[PDB]
Amino acid sequence: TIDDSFTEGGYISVFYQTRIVVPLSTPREMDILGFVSACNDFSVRLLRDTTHIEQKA
Amino acid sequence: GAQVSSQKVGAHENSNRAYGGSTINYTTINYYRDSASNAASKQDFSQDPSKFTEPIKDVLIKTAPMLN
Amino acid sequence: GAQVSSQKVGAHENSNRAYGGSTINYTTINYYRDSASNAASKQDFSQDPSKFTEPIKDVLIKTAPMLN
Amino acid sequence: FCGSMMATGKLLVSYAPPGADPPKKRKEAMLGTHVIWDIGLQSSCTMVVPWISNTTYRQ
Amino acid sequence: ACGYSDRVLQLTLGNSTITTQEAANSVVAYGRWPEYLRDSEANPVDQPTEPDVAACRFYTLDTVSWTKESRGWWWKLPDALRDMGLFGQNMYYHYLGRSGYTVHVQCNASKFHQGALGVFAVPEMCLAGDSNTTTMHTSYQNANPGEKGGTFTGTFTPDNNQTSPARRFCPVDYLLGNGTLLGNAFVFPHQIINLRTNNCATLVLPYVNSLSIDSMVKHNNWGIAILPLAPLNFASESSPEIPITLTIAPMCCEFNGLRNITLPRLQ
Amino acid sequence: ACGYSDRVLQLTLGNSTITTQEAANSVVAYGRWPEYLRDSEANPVDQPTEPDVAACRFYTLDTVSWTKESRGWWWKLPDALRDMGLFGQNMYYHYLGRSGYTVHVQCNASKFHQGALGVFAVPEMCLAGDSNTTTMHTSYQNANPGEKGGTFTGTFTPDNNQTSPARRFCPVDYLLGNGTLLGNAFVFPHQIINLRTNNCATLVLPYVNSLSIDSMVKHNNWGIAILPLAPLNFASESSPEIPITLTIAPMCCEFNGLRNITLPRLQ
Amino acid sequence: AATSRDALPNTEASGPTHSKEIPALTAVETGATNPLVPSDTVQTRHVVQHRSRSESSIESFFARGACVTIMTVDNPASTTNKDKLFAVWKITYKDTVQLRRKLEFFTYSRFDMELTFVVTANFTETNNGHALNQVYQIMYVPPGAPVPEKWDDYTWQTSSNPSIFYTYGTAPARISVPYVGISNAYSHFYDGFSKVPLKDQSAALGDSLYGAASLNDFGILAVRVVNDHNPTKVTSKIRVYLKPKHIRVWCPRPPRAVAYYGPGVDYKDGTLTPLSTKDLTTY
Amino acid sequence: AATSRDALPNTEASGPTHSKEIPALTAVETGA
Amino acid sequence: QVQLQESGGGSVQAGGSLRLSCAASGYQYSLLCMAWFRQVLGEGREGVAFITTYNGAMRYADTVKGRFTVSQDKDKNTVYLQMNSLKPEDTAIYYCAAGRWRFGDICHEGSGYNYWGQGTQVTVSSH
Ligand SMILES: CCCCCCCCCCCCCCCC(=O)O
Repeated sequence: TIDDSFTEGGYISVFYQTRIVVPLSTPREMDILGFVSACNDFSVRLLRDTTHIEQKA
Repeated sequence: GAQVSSQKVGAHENSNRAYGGSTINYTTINYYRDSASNAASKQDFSQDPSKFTEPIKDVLIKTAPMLN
Repeated sequence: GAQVSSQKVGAHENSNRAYGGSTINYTTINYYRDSASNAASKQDFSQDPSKFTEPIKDVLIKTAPMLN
Repeated sequence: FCGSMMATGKLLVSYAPPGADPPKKRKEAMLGTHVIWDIGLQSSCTMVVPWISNTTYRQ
Repeated sequence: ACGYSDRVLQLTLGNSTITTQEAANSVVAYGRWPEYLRDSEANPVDQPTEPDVAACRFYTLDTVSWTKESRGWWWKLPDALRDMGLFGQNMYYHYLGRSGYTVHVQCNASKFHQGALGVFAVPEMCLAGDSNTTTMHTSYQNANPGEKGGTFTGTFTPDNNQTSPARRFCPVDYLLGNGTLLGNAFVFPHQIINLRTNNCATLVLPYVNSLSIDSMVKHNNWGIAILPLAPLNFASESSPEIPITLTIAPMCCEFNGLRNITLPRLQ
Repeated sequence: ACGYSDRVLQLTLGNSTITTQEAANSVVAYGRWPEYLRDSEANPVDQPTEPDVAACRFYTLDTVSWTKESRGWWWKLPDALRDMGLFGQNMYYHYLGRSGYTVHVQCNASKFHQGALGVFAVPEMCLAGDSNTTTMHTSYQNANPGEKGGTFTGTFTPDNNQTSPARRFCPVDYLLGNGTLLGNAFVFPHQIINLRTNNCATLVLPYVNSLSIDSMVKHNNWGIAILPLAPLNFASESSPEIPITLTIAPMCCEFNGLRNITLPRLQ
Repeated sequence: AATSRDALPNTEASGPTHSKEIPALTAVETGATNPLVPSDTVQTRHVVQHRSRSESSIESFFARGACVTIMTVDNPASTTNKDKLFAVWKITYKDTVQLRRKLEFFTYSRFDMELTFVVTANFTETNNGHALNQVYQIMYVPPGAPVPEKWDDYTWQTSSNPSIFYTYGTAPARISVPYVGISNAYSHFYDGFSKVPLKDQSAALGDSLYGAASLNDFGILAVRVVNDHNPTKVTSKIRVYLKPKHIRVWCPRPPRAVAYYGPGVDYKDGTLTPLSTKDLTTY
Repeated sequence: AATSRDALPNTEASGPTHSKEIPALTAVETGA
Repeated sequence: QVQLQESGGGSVQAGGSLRLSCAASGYQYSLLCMAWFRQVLGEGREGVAFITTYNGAMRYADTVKGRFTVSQDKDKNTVYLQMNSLKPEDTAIYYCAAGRWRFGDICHEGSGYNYWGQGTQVTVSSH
């Protein structure tokens, strides 16, 4: 679950297959939103503490 | 009044006329009178994430167009 | 939910109406829920070194000339 | 093979279907259909060249 | 019941999937779905390699630019897909090789554009030359443009350098490039991408040739030609442009007779 | 009855066949014949490519020269076979890939030569370095010598350039290269080519690793090391020399996860 | 069925012989170890054999716990300029000879480990100063959790780090850990690299260490003296005993013959000489 | 019945496809 | 926190040879990626050479490469920097940073370095 080469994951990428076309009098720049999640076969193991929080003192 | 259950075996020794094979069981006996004192069985159930993932009134059939 | 097995007896006391003779048994009861916690039974199997000693495709018959 | 009984070896006989540079180095012949002979008590080696062709008979 | 549209289609082969919402259904050329070489019509004797997934996957050729001056475009198979991963590789490592194809020509505009593109799948698409002095002279390099493909033209221009001739094609559009009237082209399996209706075309072509299996590097089986039936106009715009992309895919492909690697002089 | 000799053997995979008259039978390492990945132990989810014949065929690595000063030779797999036609190709086009091997080490002399070569198949053959200052430092290039392979040496010579270290192996022969006594090497599947008896060795190795399938480019499964047990002498000849050739062959090989081509900095 | 505690095959009685059967002869060339029994070459009487391999079965070969490390902790006075030293040891058997050589006989293995911690302490300064019984904490930080920074930061709040609190002067501490490999077997040897140096990239980012794999990365142990600063400095050491249990192995390799040098299989100069002098003609 | 210590659903073998069924498409808008 | 106790500058002239020592205080073992630097007087704060604790592999800066050699005292937790051929331009406040590590990845500049050294300055006087 950490930055490791041996057990690296891969790359996800998005490319315009065509291009985004818009008619006249339409915003020329629109945006997308991305969502991630697990499928039914996802599972984890060996609990550890998290790096996403810290109480200084 | 014991609680003989089974253990899901991971690494199997080279044995089976004791260990390895013949389903390994463990015994537990509650020692106190208060429920609050027993050790967690860990033998818990699971459910389907549908109450979270598919909260749509009209049952979702994946194969079809989601907005019909 | 015990595990009553036998012990291979070595030095036999002068007894047999308790020790010595009548096959000596021992009892074991797993105390934890995780397999990883049990004590090794030591009641392991054995195999034939053939997977190492005789790795020859065409079965070796000792009596005969090894290269025919 | 017709040399002495005492002489020995292994010769590679190869068949490359057409359509690439005709093999000139062992390496390339190697990649195609070939049989590695071995000289011995059996004096002859046979290589079959299977019928691998586009048409159903050749000119 | 569940609103299944003949506009919403999903093609999946190997590790790729092309969905689509504005489809005009799909054509299975000649009514024969591709398939592996049968034993009744088998020919070469050695075991055939069946690359499957390692080959049966959508590869995307390079995109083109559709404008008012676009006369047309053309691509040969398996040619175009000669640099496509394993299918590209398995192609050079064999003498024989039969393969089907699923061509999915994508190209979308907006309710405010107009025009029509006819995607044709001509079996054995022999194109015409450029010189009026020497017949069938066109060189191999020119004949196989690869993934970039070549283009049709509005007028026949003779090759006049007889010292060092261009030896290429000069296909005239209305003549479907090979001296035949375009208006008849509609006899080969095809679909029309009419901007108002759909945004893709889907033709599934089963291997068609005179042999059971043949050389790929040598003889091109299919020919995908795309010509603008109705020219492209947009808004009150002088320079409209929308891109067209072909994503082809080999199917049920099998090769026979492994050898050493063929390196064709492509230039 | 029909005089079938355990000396006359014929190996055939794909489009190749290696016969032989002076064989010492054959060893099926560990007693497991290679096989395709089972569903019980399957791991990666996508359909696996099974190149079969396009890969399951005897490739011949480059020949070496056996003399009195030969200390030994070593080759890694699938490494060595990284330039071998399709198996070479299918290797770069995937993340995962399990493969078996059939190693047929040929080498013949004549009734007038003498000596013994031990062909060993060490699973996970980690070799030692050359510098005595920096551990496990050896570079990728050096670690994967490819079809040419590397060689053992009679004495350990430390890498003394700490400015620009050689970062290669310096395997000492009697120590089987990895600091262990050669005389024990006989624990790994092996055969001895004793010039008086046979002229080839045949080991069939089934994929052995910690995983169900793994990266080829990264982790080398097997290791073929050939050392001269008994030195080579001939006639009353001061300079005798006979060549040794390894012809390896992938078996029941399968790869998963097609992607883009990997180009490793080999130099 | 043939268990470890079974009697070895009883040796048969065999008499004079003059046949065409050749037991005695072989051709190690095949690679097959000639399988003869005493009775094959010399005449034997009948013998009911009682010895059994029961004490040499894979299980029994590893059945002894073994030192793997020596972790140093201490609790110096609050007045001191030096900072309260807490030890952090990466979990790897390779830190000491003994267990490593025993483990090297095998290419791969699967074994649920059991760790034991013997903690001994002592004073340092020659002061008749006292110290109250100390309490130690051994916290298992699995790969990737925040490694402790100060002997007293949050990290020790062990929200999820399985820990142990050992009071000094009591029976050594012990915890069981199941097979935790990311594989199907732990790799005692890894031929290869983690990163493939790519043709379109910098050698630097393309470079890794030979034989260094995640397969054998298992996090670190953090040890600290829970009691706060005490006027008289007291150092202590924590020895960790590992005893592989429920073990199984794969593929035999020859045992390590020359002194180990570092985490790799590598060896140093001078040490490359194992056998001694002896004469070919002297028994 | 499905306890915590149950094996996750075995992934099925599936081949080529060219249908009107659209798995791939959604509209997170629904909230599903 | 890891402490990097550095030592020990000076302004010797051209062609010179001095050295810097930097401790692990700290827990030098597999973590720290002991690196060298020197702040080119306000220009200026480049990475010299960097060693890997676990193996002892060095890499240098295209500038220092060759003259400067990074040395390692494994057992007594010190990493040295034999500053050779000290030329006038070897005037800059020297550094010693040390980060953590990737299990098997070599200690490079793009990698580290979490912690900081004292910054003991070594100057090379001119002629
Ligand atoms: C609180 C202490 C918990 C201890 C858990 C230790 C982490 C697992 C260590 C496993 C060591 C196995 C050694 C084999 C490694 C290999 O050779 O691949």
